[PDB]
Amino acid sequence: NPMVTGTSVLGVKFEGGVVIAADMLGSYGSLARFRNISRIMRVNNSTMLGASGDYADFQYLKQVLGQMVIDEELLGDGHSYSPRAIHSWLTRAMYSRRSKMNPLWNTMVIGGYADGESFLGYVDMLGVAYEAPSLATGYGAYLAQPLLREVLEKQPVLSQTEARDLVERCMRVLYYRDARSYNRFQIATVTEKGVEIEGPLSTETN
Amino acid sequence: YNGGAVMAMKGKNCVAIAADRRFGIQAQMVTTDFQKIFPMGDRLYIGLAGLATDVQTVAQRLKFRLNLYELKEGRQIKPYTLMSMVANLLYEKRFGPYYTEPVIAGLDPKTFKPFICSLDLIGCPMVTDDFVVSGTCAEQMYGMCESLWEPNMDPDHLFETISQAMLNAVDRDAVSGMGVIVHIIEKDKITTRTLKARMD
Amino acid sequence: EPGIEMLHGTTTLAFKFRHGVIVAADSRATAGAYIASQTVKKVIEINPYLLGTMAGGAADCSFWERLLARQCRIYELRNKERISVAAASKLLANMVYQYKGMGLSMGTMICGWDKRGPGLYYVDSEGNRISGATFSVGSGSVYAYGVMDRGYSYDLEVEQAYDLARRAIYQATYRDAYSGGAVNLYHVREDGWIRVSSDNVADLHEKY
Amino acid sequence: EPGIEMLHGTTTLAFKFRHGVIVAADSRATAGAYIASQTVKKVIEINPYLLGTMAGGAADCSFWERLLARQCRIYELRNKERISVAAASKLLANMVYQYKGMGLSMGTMICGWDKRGPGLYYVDSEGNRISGATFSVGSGSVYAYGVMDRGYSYDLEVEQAYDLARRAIYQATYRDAYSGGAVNLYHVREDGWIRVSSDNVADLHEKY
Amino acid sequence: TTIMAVQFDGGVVLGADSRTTTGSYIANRVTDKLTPIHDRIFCCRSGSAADTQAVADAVTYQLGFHSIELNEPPLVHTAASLFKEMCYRYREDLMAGIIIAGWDPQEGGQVYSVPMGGMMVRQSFAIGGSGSSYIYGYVDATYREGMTKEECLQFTANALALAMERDGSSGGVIRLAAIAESGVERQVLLGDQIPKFAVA
Amino acid sequence: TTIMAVQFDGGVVLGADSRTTTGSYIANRVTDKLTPIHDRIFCCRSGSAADTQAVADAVTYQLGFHSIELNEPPLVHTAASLFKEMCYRYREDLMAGIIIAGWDPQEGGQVYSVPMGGMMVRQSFAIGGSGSSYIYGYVDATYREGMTKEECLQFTANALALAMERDGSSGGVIRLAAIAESGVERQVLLGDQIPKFAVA
Amino acid sequence: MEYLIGIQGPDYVLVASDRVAASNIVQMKDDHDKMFKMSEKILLLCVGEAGDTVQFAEYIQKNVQLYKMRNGYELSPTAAANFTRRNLADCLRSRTPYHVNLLLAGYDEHEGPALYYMDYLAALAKAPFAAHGYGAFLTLSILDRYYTPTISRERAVELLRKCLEELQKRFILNLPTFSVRIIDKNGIHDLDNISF
Amino acid sequence: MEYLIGIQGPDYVLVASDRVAASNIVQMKDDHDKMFKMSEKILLLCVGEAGDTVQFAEYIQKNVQLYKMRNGYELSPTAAANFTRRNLADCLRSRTPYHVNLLLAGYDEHEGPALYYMDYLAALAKAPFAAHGYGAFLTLSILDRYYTPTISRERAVELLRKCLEELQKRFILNLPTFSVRIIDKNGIHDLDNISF
Amino acid sequence: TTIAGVVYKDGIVLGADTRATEGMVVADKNCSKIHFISPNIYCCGAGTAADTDMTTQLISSNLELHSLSTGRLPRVVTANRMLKQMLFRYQGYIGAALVLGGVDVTGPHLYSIYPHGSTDKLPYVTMGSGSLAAMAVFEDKFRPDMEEEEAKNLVSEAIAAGIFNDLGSGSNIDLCVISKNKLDFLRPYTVPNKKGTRLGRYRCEKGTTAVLTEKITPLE
Amino acid sequence: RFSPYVFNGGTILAIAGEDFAIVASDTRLSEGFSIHTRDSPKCYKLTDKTVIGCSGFHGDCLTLTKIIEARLKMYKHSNNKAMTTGAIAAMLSTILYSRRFFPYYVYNIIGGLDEEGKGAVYSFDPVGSYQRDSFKAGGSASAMLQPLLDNQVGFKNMQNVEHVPLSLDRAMRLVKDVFISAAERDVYTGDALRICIVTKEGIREETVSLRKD
Repeated sequence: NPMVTGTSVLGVKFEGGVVIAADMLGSYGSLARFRNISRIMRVNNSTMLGASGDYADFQYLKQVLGQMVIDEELLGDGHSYSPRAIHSWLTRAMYSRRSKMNPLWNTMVIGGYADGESFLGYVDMLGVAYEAPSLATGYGAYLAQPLLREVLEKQPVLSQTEARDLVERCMRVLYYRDARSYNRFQIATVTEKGVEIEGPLSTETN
Repeated sequence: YNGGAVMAMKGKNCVAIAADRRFGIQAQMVTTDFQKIFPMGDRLYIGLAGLATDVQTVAQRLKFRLNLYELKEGRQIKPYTLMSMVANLLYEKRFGPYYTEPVIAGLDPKTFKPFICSLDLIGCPMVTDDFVVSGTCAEQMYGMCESLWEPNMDPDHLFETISQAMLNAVDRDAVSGMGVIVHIIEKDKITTRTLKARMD
Repeated sequence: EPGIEMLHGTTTLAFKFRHGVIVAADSRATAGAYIASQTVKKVIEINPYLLGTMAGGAADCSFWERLLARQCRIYELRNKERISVAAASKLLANMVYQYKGMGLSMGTMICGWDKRGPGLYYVDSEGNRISGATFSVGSGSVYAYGVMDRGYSYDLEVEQAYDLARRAIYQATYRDAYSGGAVNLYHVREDGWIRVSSDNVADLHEKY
Repeated sequence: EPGIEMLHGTTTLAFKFRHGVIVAADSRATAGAYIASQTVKKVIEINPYLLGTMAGGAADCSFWERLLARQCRIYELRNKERISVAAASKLLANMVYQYKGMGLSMGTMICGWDKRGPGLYYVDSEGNRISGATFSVGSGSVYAYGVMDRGYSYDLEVEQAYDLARRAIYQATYRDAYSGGAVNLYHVREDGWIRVSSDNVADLHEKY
Repeated sequence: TTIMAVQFDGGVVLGADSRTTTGSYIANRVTDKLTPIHDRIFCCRSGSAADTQAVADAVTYQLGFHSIELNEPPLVHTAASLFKEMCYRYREDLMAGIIIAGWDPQEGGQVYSVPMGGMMVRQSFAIGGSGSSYIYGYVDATYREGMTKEECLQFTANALALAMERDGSSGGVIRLAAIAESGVERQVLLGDQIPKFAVA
Repeated sequence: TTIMAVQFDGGVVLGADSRTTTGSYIANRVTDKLTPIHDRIFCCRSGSAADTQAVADAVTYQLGFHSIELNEPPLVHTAASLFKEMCYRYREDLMAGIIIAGWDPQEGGQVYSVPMGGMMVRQSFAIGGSGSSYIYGYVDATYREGMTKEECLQFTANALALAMERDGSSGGVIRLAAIAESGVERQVLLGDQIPKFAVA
Repeated sequence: MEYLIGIQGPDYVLVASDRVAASNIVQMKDDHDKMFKMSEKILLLCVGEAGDTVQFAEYIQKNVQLYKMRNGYELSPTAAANFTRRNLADCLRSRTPYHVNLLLAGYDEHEGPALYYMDYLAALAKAPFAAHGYGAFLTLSILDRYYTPTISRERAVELLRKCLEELQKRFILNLPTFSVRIIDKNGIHDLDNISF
Repeated sequence: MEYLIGIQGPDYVLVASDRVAASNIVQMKDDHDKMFKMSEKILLLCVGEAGDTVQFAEYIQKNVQLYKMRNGYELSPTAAANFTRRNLADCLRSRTPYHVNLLLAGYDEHEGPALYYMDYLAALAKAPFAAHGYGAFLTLSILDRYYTPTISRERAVELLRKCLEELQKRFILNLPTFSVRIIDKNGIHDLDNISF
Repeated sequence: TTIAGVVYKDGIVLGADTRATEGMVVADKNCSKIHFISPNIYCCGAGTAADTDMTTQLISSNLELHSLSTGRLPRVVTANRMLKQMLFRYQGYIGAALVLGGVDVTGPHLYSIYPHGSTDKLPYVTMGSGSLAAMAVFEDKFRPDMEEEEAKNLVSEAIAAGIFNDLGSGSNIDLCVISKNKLDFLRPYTVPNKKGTRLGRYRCEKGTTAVLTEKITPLE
Repeated sequence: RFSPYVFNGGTILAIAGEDFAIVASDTRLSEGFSIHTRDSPKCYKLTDKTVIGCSGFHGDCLTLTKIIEARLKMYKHSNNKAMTTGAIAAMLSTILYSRRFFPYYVYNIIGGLDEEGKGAVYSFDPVGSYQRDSFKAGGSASAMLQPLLDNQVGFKNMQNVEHVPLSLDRAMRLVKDVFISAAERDVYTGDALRICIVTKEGIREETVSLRKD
């Protein structure tokens, strides 16, 4: 019985990193309640996290991640939790509490750029994990994921600019035809430089 | 429930059709000589699969209606005409659905053109150039045809292929099987053969 | 099948005339309308002292007889005398009773020649541990009862018993859609048992 | 109860020894745990030719058998001669066959000595219509059947038949918590049934 | 699903969003949520599409014969009553969103209103559908008496914009209708034009 | 149950209705939903009072211990965190929505809106309880920046009264509190003092 | 429940039925005939839900007698079989409780004996031998093993006796007496019941 | 669905039971001895859903013979009855059944014969005679009819024979065999199996 | 099944797939082609395929006879209303899904009929299983007043997205163009999938199977 | 009822030859009526002579395919030996049983070589019953596949034909044909076909494309 959910998270690999985005919206059913909450979070200097589904569970995820990340930084050996490791760790948690029938009413997206290689990961309610060049959750999967795979079929590799444009265009479509969607959304991006979540951006009327 | 299966594939001016012989009450065979294929014309047959009551009901009612049609028009019915015919009969009893999935195999009374078609249980034809199946073991039977078919089949090979398809398939279904009958409709003559099936 | 695709067995039989008991079972595994295999060994070989049957749940029966084999070999290593058929049956009954009504679908029936004679005990999921002389379990076991009752005789002969078991299970599978494939037969003589034969049902039909 | 249970049946009795049929029944409406009455006559004087019986449901039995009485008197007028027992059973069964599966709970026995001699048929809610030599229906019907089966004899003398009926009814009400009250005996002798007596179980216990 | 209508002197102003949902997916985002029952009588079906559309169209059917027969302009109250009983009779299977608003020669402008199930209110302004629950407070605090048509339009636009922001089952563009002596003024405020009462 | 709290410049302004229901019955009409959590931290409860006020007592106990051990008045974000965990459904049979708001030296007034289920989000203003739905639009229309204590109080009372009129779970009087650095100002609005609005 | 069985010889059909009806645990009539006389050479075996069986059977009774008297000649067993199948299948969609499982047996001067199996789904089926009821489960195997398409009346009766003895050996219900009749060129023949 | 019965006399108790074990339409065993030798002078009649019957009987037999072994003497029948009642009542909560209907029968040296009754709800009640199972309904009436506080052993045996043949005459189940044993000062005596 | 339609400059360009899915098994690789009734009112549908088909036949008949009575070509709105009221009263029953398009005297038209009777005049609708992806394609690339080839392309990728991004849809792409003057049988317009070459060469041998009884019936 | 545990389709197919062991599967990950991705192999390599295939609830697929490796590693640390095929089979049967009353919604196939290097395929059911087989198809399209394999390899309903032992080339051709054919009638199958071959010279894996729809 998920109380308050988010709509969807979009994210596509590109040459140089991975760009993902989501919108500020807290829905108590058809009620649009919270209209400024961030549903994406900077894991570390190399990894972000996108979140859909329930929000409180996302806050608890932020709790545990922001504790483990600091736990690693304190050791100060040089090793960092690579995005692949974060994805693998999310899967096992999803099991560890689904195996005993108390799941996390969420659909999690990991996007990372480690050792010069991009990486995008999908995690859901039930701990279904995989890697894919472009990902979409909820009605995002039915709406924007088709467009992303359509474009990515012809062009294998995208630059930052074109991939970002793809992102806002699909987000515009989602705002058009999805009931639980808000007019305004962040966009996040990782390069070798660092994770740079940016903007309370919006689908300016077109 | 009762179980069973039917199938038909086209060919070089020759169509094949087959159905099993098991009649069992949901776990237990009653006899091995139950009728599922029925002659609707000189060169037109229909094979039924589903509840035995609806099988023997639709068959008799189709005999009725088609005989009336034959006497009225005075001409042997077209295969497509019969197809649309049965497409209706299941539909009037819409909210009484006759639990059966008929199939049709036949030729042109003017050209002997190959023809097969199937129906959904309320009537939605799949006019197919290659094959149709129905009953319980539909998926296995699809699997067999999807490889074993080939274009432009001479009648002997058509018979061998349908034999192999149904014998491979029904062997893998618990509720269906126990004997396989086969009919071959060619331009001139009809061959009906019985097959050494695992009688278990 | 959201989480349930348990394999299973059916139409097992046995009887215990003077020369020892015989186990004969089919090997058709069905998962609804779909036979999963053809030669699943529905005669669990616990050890060359005992034999076991499988029905209702293939995984359940398989593991539970496996674990009883563990316990039996442990009993041998400790006591250094062979366990009794009665002891094995009762041990399995206790082991299965706990987990009562948890979905266990065991329908097995133990056989063997122990030092007091040749014995045969039925053990089911719900704790029925009954002795007997002519037993058969499975969905198609009713026909086996019929034919075996018409063929059983405590003074029956070896080849006579072989034909009895073969013909009985053949009638059973001929009437049961859930029973088929090749039939497996096992003979339990004085300590140490032999395998008679395991032939296919179609060959049997051609024979008849 | 929203007004509709009416009974579940208490301890009827009827058999057809060689001097006509005798019937017996008690009198204890069991509104759930509380007795509705101790003096509910259950033998129904359909006519001076034929006797019914109330069991299973009070209102349904009474109503449908009264309707039967109307119908059979109509028959006797139109045909100018009395209706046979078998015909009355047919009429009741056909009348009650409709309203199948609508909550009817009848358990009547039609009794009479028509041209074929003794007549005894079991007619119930769900359509059973069978003749026979021995009957009883209701909760205490099992105890009644016991004592009756051990008392019955087609050649039994009349007074001993009365004793048998009294003993059976008394034992059945003694075991049943739901049967009770005063016992009623009706003998269907040659043409015209004859009321025997209406004695009380309390006095019977002294007599026994 | 935030239909709303306001009555003023000599005319009425309506207002509704354009979003038909199938749960969490929008089938149509430009839905013409305003049905003109007659030349000067509108309504706003809301609650589910088919049972409302058909009833509204049937009411257009009726009252048309009835206005030709009387040979007089249809009275607003007459439309209200007709489309009242038409709902009430089938109040056990139908949903509905009647907020009937229109002008008549005799009694200025009216907004009769009722949710599904049937009853009668001639109130000052009518709100119905999903977003009405959210817009109650704004409308109640804002509505005054004697407000003219232009501020009626602005008030309607503001209310619908608030509903647009808070509701998730209503959206799209704001369709408006100004019914008065001369005729209807249907306009479509969208995009920038719709009131922007920002969040802070 | 229409708790709603607004942050002003120099502190926050709380506010809540006084009604407790047990069906169509008013269990209490002077219910004091403002709860003293600390010297300068209150909270507002909503729904299932028992499973709330128990949380309120437990959290105020923990805050008192934390305050006496740190030796400095607690941050609002601190008390924001001791609901968030045990309202993250460590009990999960806690249908409860609490908006906590107070004042600290460090960041002045703050308003948090811990909803049903366990979120913890800061807002400039928050609304809670059943009647919230009827005033979301109004408060989104009316709230602005830079409001002072007097106008914040008038805003709070207006919104609460607007909820009061419509929702059946809002009756009785209006309670208020004005948290600031100087002190606390509880006040109760009764009778004529509730802002009225002209009926239709 | 009950139990019916049919065996067809080269020139005859042999039927057998149990003779007990139940209410809950009791066997009110130990001498009950569940087997009806359709016409001069056609016998009907009925079983199923109480009440419906007799009603439907006698409905067919009146139909077939009316046919004979309307036409003078005799209805063929196959024709009556199909007629019962229709009168049963039609009522399936408008009579929820109508459980009657049937074994219609009879002889025809042209095609010899004919035995028809009839599930309450009204799915008619020719059979060299068949049976209804629970005991059919235990017995159909025995009936299969010792059957040949050609069997004189003597071996048929002995096989039937073997079947019944198997029931009394294994079946959990109590069926002490069975009625047996045989149909041949010379009408039906009553055979002495099988008592134990 | 099984059948037990016990009768108390002047100095003896005569009890009897069926020997049929069925799980379906078919009976698997026609010699099921379901009477457990509590001690040299006590018998335990156990019926109910099978599997738990054997286990509960073995538990009681275990611990009673354990008592006798630890204590030199042997339990009085009243002690055994109350002990079984306490076990069943206490365990009625956790292991949701044992679902066994009991008749504990025994005779001691100086308190005379006794016979105790148990339903699966663990209700202990001494009684001169009782029974279990569906058959008990057809039988308790006969027991009332032809029982007296004093009865000779042979008369009790013939009364039991009357009861059992009544069962076979009227009950719907098949009970072709009936174990019977008698308890007195000379241990426990097997008796002629009642067969047909 | 995934069907969509648009109203380009001078007509409608319906799109449909040909993957019939009996359950999770492909019923037809070349499903009974989804275009339908008498000229300038072609429609395509989905849902309970049988009832879509037979409803289309019924309305086709009832409207063709109407037109014949009139002597004037039928109107889209006419069929729209008929479909309304029939997909109505059998409410709470099977019904169907429909995309109705055509070009009468009033130019092109396009309504989207729903099971209970929900209809609406739109420049573009998508129905079926992959309707979501098709709508995404449209909302991404639809601009008003497309040219004929432009509209044909747009529908081509609209159907293709549903084909490659759905489970119950995908086969030959079908296009249905109706204009004030012209009409096209694009059956099918483009096929993305080709069956892989059979590396096996089984060539079923004669005498493979034993035969019990061989009964022959000469006819001619 | 139907569980909250989504079905992820897929199809697994394995033939044991005389020295090789084919393991092949479709690589499409799907739920309901949407495809998650197109490059999810369902075949995983365990030892230089054993390869697992798993399909079903893809979460359980992952958990199993990465719990088994732990058992292999610790068995190596405890026994100084890479466990043989039968060891893997028994292990998998028990571990599947271990969750008897909340089972892994999975179908699993083991392909590998025995001590003598003969082909070996072990087929399982969700609870843990297993039996040695020459070949089996498991998963969504298992019904469409397995009987065709039975005809071609086991020569059922083949009469008067020699039993030609299966060569590597013929096996590969047969697997490619059956999978390209299954892509036609089963919807869950598509977007690729990964094939793992286990030989005494190790494991080489090949992939081909299917109907991308």
